[PDB]
Amino acid sequence: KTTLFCASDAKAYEKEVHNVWATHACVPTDPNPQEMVLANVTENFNMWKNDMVEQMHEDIISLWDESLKPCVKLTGGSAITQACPKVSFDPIPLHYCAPAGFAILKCNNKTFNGTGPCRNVSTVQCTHGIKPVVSTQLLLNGSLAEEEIIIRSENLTNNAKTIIVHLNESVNIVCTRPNNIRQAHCNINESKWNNTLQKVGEELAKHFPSKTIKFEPSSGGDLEITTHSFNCRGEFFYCNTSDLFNGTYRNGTYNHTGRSSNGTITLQCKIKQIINMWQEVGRAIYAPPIEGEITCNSNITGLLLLRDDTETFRPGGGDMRDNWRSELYKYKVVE
Amino acid sequence: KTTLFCASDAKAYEKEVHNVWATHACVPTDPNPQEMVLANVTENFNMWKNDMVEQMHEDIISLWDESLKPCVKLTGGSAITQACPKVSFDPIPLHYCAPAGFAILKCNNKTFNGTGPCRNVSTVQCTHGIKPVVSTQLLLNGSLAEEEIIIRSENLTNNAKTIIVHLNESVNIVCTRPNNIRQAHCNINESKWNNTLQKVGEELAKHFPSKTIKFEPSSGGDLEITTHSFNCRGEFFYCNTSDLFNGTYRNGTYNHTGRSSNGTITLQCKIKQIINMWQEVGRAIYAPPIEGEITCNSNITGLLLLRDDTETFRPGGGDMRDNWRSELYKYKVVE
Amino acid sequence: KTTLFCASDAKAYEKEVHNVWATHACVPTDPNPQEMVLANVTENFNMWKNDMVEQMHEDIISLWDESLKPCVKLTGGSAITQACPKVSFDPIPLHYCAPAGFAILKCNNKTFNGTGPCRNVSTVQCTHGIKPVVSTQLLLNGSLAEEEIIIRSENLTNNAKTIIVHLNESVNIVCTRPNNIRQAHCNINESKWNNTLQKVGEELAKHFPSKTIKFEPSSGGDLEITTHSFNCRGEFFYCNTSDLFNGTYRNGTYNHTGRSSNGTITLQCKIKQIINMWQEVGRAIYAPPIEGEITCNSNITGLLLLRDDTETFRPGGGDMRDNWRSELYKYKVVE
Amino acid sequence: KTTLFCASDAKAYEKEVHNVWATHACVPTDPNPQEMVLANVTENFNMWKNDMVEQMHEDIISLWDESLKPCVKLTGGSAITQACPKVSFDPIPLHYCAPAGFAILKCNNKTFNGTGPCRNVSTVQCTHGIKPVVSTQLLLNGSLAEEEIIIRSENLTNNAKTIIVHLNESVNIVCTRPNNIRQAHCNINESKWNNTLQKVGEELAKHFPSKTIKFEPSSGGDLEITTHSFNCRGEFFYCNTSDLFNGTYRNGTYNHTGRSSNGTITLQCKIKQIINMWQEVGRAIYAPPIEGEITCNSNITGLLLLRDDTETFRPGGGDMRDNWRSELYKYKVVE
Ligand SMILES: CNCc1ccc2c(c1)[C@@H](CC[C@H](O)CO)[C@H](CNC(=N)N)[C@H]2NC(=O)C(=O)Nc1ccc(Cl)c(F)c1
Ligand SMILES: CNCc1ccc2c(c1)[C@@H](CC[C@H](O)CO)[C@H](CNC(=N)N)[C@H]2NC(=O)C(=O)Nc1ccc(Cl)c(F)c1
Ligand SMILES: CNCc1ccc2c(c1)[C@@H](CC[C@H](O)CO)[C@H](CNC(=N)N)[C@H]2NC(=O)C(=O)Nc1ccc(Cl)c(F)c1
Ligand SMILES: CNCc1ccc2c(c1)[C@@H](CC[C@H](O)CO)[C@H](CNC(=N)N)[C@H]2NC(=O)C(=O)Nc1ccc(Cl)c(F)c1
Ligand SMILES: *[C@@H]1O[C@H](CO)[C@@H](O)[C@H](O)[C@H]1NC(C)=O
Ligand SMILES: *[C@@H]1O[C@H](CO)[C@@H](O)[C@H](O)[C@H]1NC(C)=O
Ligand SMILES: *[C@@H]1O[C@H](CO)[C@@H](O)[C@H](O)[C@H]1NC(C)=O
Ligand SMILES: *[C@@H]1O[C@H](CO)[C@@H](O)[C@H](O)[C@H]1NC(C)=O
Ligand SMILES: *[C@@H]1O[C@H](CO)[C@@H](O)[C@H](O)[C@H]1NC(C)=O
Ligand SMILES: *[C@@H]1O[C@H](CO)[C@@H](O)[C@H](O)[C@H]1NC(C)=O
Ligand SMILES: *[C@@H]1O[C@H](CO)[C@@H](O)[C@H](O)[C@H]1NC(C)=O
Ligand SMILES: *[C@@H]1O[C@H](CO)[C@@H](O)[C@H](O)[C@H]1NC(C)=O
Ligand SMILES: *[C@@H]1O[C@H](CO)[C@@H](O)[C@H](O)[C@H]1NC(C)=O
Ligand SMILES: *[C@@H]1O[C@H](CO)[C@@H](O)[C@H](O)[C@H]1NC(C)=O
Ligand SMILES: *[C@@H]1O[C@H](CO)[C@@H](O)[C@H](O)[C@H]1NC(C)=O
Ligand SMILES: *[C@@H]1O[C@H](CO)[C@@H](O)[C@H](O)[C@H]1NC(C)=O
Ligand SMILES: *[C@@H]1O[C@H](CO)[C@@H](O)[C@H](O)[C@H]1NC(C)=O
Ligand SMILES: *[C@@H]1O[C@H](CO)[C@@H](O)[C@H](O)[C@H]1NC(C)=O
Ligand SMILES: *[C@@H]1O[C@H](CO)[C@@H](O)[C@H](O)[C@H]1NC(C)=O
Ligand SMILES: *[C@@H]1O[C@H](CO)[C@@H](O)[C@H](O)[C@H]1NC(C)=O
Ligand SMILES: *[C@@H]1O[C@H](CO)[C@@H](O)[C@H](O)[C@H]1NC(C)=O
Ligand SMILES: *[C@@H]1O[C@H](CO)[C@@H](O)[C@H](O)[C@H]1NC(C)=O
Ligand SMILES: *[C@@H]1O[C@H](CO)[C@@H](O)[C@H](O)[C@H]1NC(C)=O
Ligand SMILES: *[C@@H]1O[C@H](CO)[C@@H](O)[C@H](O)[C@H]1NC(C)=O
Repeated sequence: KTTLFCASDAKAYEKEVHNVWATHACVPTDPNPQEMVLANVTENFNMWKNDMVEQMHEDIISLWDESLKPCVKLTGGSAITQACPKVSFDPIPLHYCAPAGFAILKCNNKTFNGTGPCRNVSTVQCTHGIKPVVSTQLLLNGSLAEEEIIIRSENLTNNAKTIIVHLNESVNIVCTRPNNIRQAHCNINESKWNNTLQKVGEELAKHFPSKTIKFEPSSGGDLEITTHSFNCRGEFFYCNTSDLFNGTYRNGTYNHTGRSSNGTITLQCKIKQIINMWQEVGRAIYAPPIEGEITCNSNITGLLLLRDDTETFRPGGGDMRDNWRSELYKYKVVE
Repeated sequence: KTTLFCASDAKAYEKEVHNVWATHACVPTDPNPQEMVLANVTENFNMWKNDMVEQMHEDIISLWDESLKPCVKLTGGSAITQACPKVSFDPIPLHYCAPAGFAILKCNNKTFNGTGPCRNVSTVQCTHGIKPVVSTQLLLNGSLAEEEIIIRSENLTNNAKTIIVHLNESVNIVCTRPNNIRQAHCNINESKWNNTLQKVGEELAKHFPSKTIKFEPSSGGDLEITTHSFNCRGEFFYCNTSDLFNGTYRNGTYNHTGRSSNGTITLQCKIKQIINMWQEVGRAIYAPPIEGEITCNSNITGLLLLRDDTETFRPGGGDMRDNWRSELYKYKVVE
Repeated sequence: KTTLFCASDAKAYEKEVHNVWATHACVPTDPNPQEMVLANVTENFNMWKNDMVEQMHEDIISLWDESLKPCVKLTGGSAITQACPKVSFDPIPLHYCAPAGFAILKCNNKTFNGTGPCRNVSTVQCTHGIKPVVSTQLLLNGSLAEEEIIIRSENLTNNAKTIIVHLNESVNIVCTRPNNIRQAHCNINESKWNNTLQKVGEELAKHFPSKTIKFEPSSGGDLEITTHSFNCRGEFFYCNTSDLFNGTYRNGTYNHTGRSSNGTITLQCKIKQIINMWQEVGRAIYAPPIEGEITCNSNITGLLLLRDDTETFRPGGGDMRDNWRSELYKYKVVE
Repeated sequence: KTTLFCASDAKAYEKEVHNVWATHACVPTDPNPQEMVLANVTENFNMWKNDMVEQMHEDIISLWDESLKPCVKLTGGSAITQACPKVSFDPIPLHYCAPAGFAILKCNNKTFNGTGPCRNVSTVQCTHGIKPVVSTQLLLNGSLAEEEIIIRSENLTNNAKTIIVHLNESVNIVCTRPNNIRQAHCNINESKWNNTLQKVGEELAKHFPSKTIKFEPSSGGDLEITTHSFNCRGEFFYCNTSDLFNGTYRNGTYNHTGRSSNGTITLQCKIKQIINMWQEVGRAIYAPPIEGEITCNSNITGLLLLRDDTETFRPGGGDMRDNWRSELYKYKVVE
């Protein structure tokens, strides 16, 4: 254990809130990246017991509390008011770094599921650039897997633990509230979603080799988890995924049961002002949306699922630590 | 430097907030105190750089935070609203104690002014019972000097430094909002205040030997310090002292120039709901006062003064550290 | 996170080194403990991330450095020598206690594994009496589980994580060197060992589907961990467990295949002077053993195991922090 | 509050013990000296409450414990023996450095007494090169004030607080045991000492504006502080200063009353093997001196004085943190 520090390519002249946070919170990044390969050493990792995740989680909570200040923050019977201006919000990469006396070991196995022994490992000073993208159900703007799709989970047997599906080919998603000021929509290409959900069904079938693999929507919870919720240019998008997690993989082949038009799935979305926070147990009230075309052009790079004759997988999330684990699985800080 | 702990006679059954906080934060007072005298040993004390004061200060800050919750708390544009019930509020004595391996040296030189060598020292484990009374200008319900009045200051030649006047006999002040509901008043017996300012002028004259001494009201600043402000029964009293600090000591003889009637000085008071906090920079808003007759009967045991041919002294205070120093002056925690 | 203090009933007249250390380092035990029970609760515990264990670890390191002074201590090629008298050495219980305002919550579910939620928790200010017994492989003189033998592990699937087996009924082990001066031996009743190993195999079989469950001696490494090593009356015993951790649990029955005679397993032991320290990475050299009959009559109360068709368990140990966790599986410092 | 790191031009091939400690304890100094000057800015410093002093203190304690091992070390009833080889001993400069996310502000006021506000401040990453020279009474081989001679004290009215006299012109002292094997002597040119003490009396008279300034020898105590004690090439010199601190500054002129011969003051020295340690309380016993001619040619750069019709000043010291303060007064560590 230690206390890592962050490095970023943030610019002090920029008024984007990730930049403004990182300029006072993190140190300039290193153009001199030294990495030492060692093929004979083998080390053990547990991405689900990684304290880098806790440190980044606290850092990102700080980022949001200093950047996305709500008009009202309701917590523990208390109500906190403050100025809630519209801001320029677009996440930037953050590197996490070990101080003197410590190193970060990085697993070089491209098929590593994030748990157990990795026997090609290198030593580095900082992780790669990580954008702190808060979202659920879908992981956006992450890093793709270099080889095959990877299924990660602390206990695939345990239906309560979140499953992280690490994709190897990105799936583009475009969400837009165009120029009702709270109604929006996302567009996704049905063909790419079809083939990536087919190969995800294959990878999931290998861990469930008399079991049909079904994809169905979230059954219940707060709207933040029953929809694809995320933040776009400052506004809180809640996008219905009934037509996205909706299909069946049986006998090696995927059939999509959700609904398209001219080859595209469109999710209906609402820009909400009352938010159930992820940083703590409480609610946050923001100002109505800004004017004009609000669009985010993101890459789906991962999935957050929960498992329930056959096995059924629904979208999940909510604990943004899982978001940070999707990217910090390779890393472990050693002395 | 060590972490001290508190000890009190707080009762588990008492709804009064000091008792409630002490049942959870302090231990019961040792009914078998031990004190060992060292009459040949001489040790150096400095009441103005005493870590015991910082410790008691933080203890009382959290006492007030857990007990006297305001309806609104405003810190530079940010407003926290909570439940603000009326509570029962009567300060109880607190003893401060060193853990194992540490002791508390107590200077028993009844002449001691707070700084320098003390030659009659002793060793205890805990201080005497100290009521944490939050006040300006007047020190209430403290413990009196044994022989003559003591004048304490970090640096008498520095007019910015607060002077603490430690009285050897107490002046009774009775303060009441009787049964506009925010109007109250305070009665002081003018002959006792006469004699007290007489001999305080004597003792200050010794330190400024012509220089006719002059007592005058506070020059300016926030209402909390320009008045005798205190808390009685939970309500915040602000009482004008322009008739109380109003005199001239000249040619060894005292001269009170404030208005009086039937031998008693009466201070006009307001119960205010908007407060400038002492714990931190900010404002605190409380509920309208409770119904009925609100009375506190206190012993003025000390004065807080500021010095501006002739020397003029005006009531001061504000930094509650000085309130604690008025009682922690004769102690020092040694390993 | 806080600084706890120890309590003991050490007596100042005792020449025994645990007493000598505790009288100077701990406070007399308080004789009316109020276990404030509660019953709508669950709080999460993690015996494998517990600051209590580290503070106890540091205090025991200090005790051993002040009490069991080696003739030589070699640390990083640096050799410091000092007086190495033979001392009276018999561990005494130490209660650990939270200071003023902080509490120790305690889980009373007597099937509680050590990590996860707990449901019948009380509150005290001090733990029970814990004797700091330093040993490997077998835990001695601990507290027994009341109901059933419990298996504790940071992660039962990571073979590299130490497994603690909290036993139920103590197995008496008697270790002696009689009146070669460094040759000793220890007797264990083989029937009770067979019984206990059957129960341990039963519960490890419910934790591991149902492969045959073999017990084998320690792989390799320093003698301190390859043997049951402990300290008795100051002398360092290294006892061979090859005829002890040696059986096969198959068919729901346990078959012991270590050598016995007349119904007793006897381990062969050497008393050593050169010791690989547990407090630090270094070596200590002690004096030749004392004259006379050196024997300890101890209760095996727990086991320290390591896992590698079938699963094999071997005696582990080495990190005395796990010895502390076995009696602080816990409790918890709370405010 | 942070943990600094050192930086030295030490050589990994020099057997000199400061070099050998600094190659395994320090990083290389960098020709990266980016000084940042900020005149608008102005900050508060207190050279007497500066954690850099304590961090350098512990570092130098570590160096001495690893470099000048005594044959015998007596502390608290315990006696520790180790090899005590004669080593090559010559202190080298050490830079102290704030890690990433921290900076070191340095006050560029050349008249700064070390306490209060400084209007010209600059930020760098590391202090200037500071030789950790352990001595009493006279500060050796340090940095010189750039304009006037500076008087430093956390309280000049408290006679117990050490006074540091920062000289602007260095006074040469040559100490030698030539080729009784423990008899040595120091030569100091009497006229430069005459001028140095006259201007020191001038500054002290400014701060004591009557008060004939009188330099007298140290009253009493351990030999370490009643003499100018220091270490030269590994040997512990104790040199008598009764002919050094022995003069009177009256009506603006200084008269040296110390015994002089041929215009040079000669201090008699003993090389001692039993030393009262400065690191902790206890004694340390070293081997007899080496053979040959043992000489240090040093620059007196400051004084350590203590104040008793007049004011008397005697040489003092013995808390090597004051030695560190004489160089670490300019600096303060910031986030
Ligand atoms: C089986 N799953 C367990 C599960 C389920 C739901 C939730 C958690 C855990 C919490 C995580 C706690 C964290 O670990 C503490 O640090 C969190 C509690 N907080 C409440 N108010 N309920 C709650 N998640 C959120 O509400 C959340 O993600 N909202 C949100 C906002 C903005 C955006 Cl853009 C967004 F995409 C999402
Ligand atoms: C020359 N004098 C310096 C001086 C002057 C005024 C004041 C200080 C210092 C502060 C002390 C800071 C402390 O040291 C930090 O811990 C404090 C700042 N805080 C603000 N909001 N301005 C401010 N004092 C108060 O406002 C205060 O006493 N109010 C108060 C309330 C209730 C009761 Cl019953 C009462 F009797 C008093
Ligand atoms: C897979 N297991 C990991 C493993 C393995 C072996 C060992 C550790 C860890 C260390 C623990 C370090 C500690 O955590 C730091 O505080 C310790 C290192 N130290 C060295 N010299 N090698 C080393 N254990 C010991 O050597 C030890 O127990 N000896 C000992 C003496 C007297 C008695 Cl009576 C006794 F019963 C035992
Ligand atoms: C009014 N003055 C207070 C005063 C007075 C004398 C002394 C202190 C304080 C201690 C400082 C404690 C430190 O702060 C803890 O870290 C120290 C205690 N230690 C003992 N054994 N008495 C003791 N000083 C020394 O003995 C010392 O300097 N010897 C020494 C050796 C080698 C060399 Cl070359 C040298 F030039 C000097
Ligand atoms: C991940 O791989 C390890 C082996 O390296 C295995 O023990 C574990 O069960 C795997 N987990 C999943 C979810 O595949
Ligand atoms: C991604 O992984 C799948 C297997 O899950 C594989 O079939 C596909 O070819 C991969 N895509 C690549 C390597 O571009
Ligand atoms: C550690 O890895 C195991 C598998 O090796 C995994 O099941 C578990 O979720 C991980 N985290 C733990 C046990 O805290
Ligand atoms: C996962 O959970 C199952 C049952 O919930 C359990 O048998 C297994 O030991 C757990 N851990 C793993 C598979 O690492
Ligand atoms: C998603 O849409 C379907 C149909 O439009 C609806 O039945 C479902 O309740 C919606 N879910 C959410 C979370 O709005
Ligand atoms: C899949 O989508 C269709 C409409 O597109 C909907 O009727 C159906 O219920 C969905 N499947 C679910 C919710 O399991
Ligand atoms: C993903 O990245 C692109 C380009 O940086 C950006 O336009 C988009 O808004 C991002 N999506 C999210 C959710 O931040
Ligand atoms: C307090 O006593 C000390 C000790 O002599 C003295 O130096 C100081 O001036 C005194 N201060 C006051 C305010 O009396
Ligand atoms: C209080 O002190 C004054 C001197 O300041 C003295 O004249 C007076 O008699 C004292 N009163 C007592 C001791 O009651
Ligand atoms: C210094 O000591 C004097 C008397 O001992 C005291 O009045 C003063 O407050 C102390 N501190 C200073 C001058 O900063
Ligand atoms: C006290 O004040 C005087 C002038 O106001 C000043 O000379 C002195 O340095 C101050 N501090 C002390 C005496 O500690
Ligand atoms: C106190 O009252 C007088 C007259 O009654 C007034 O001049 C003065 O301003 C008042 N001071 C405060 C602080 O209210
Ligand atoms: C003293 O009190 C009178 C009222 O009785 C007032 O007029 C006078 O201004 C006061 N003295 C001051 C404020 O200095
Ligand atoms: C002082 O003490 C009396 C009696 O204990 C009490 O009535 C009064 O309210 C106290 N004053 C303050 C300011 O607490
Ligand atoms: C140092 O200068 C400050 C003014 O910045 C002054 O307050 C302090 O008394 C001075 N101290 C000494 C020892 O000269
Ligand atoms: C050193 O300072 C003294 C006064 O303290 C001054 O008279 C002398 O000229 C200075 N020497 C220099 C600046 O070289
Ligand atoms: C200083 O020393 C010289 C001899 O080197 C002597 O002649 C001179 O008078 C002395 N001056 C003073 C002021 O003591
Ligand atoms: C220094 O020398 C003088 C006379 O030479 C002597 O009286 C004094 O005691 C010596 N000081 C010490 C500390 O030995
Ligand atoms: C100064 O030196 C002379 C001769 O060395 C000595 O007699 C005198 O006592 C000294 N002054 C002191 C010790 O104050
Ligand atoms: C002072 O520096 C010189 C030159 O490096 C050196 O010879 C001498 O030993 C140093 N003095 C001390 C006391 O270390």
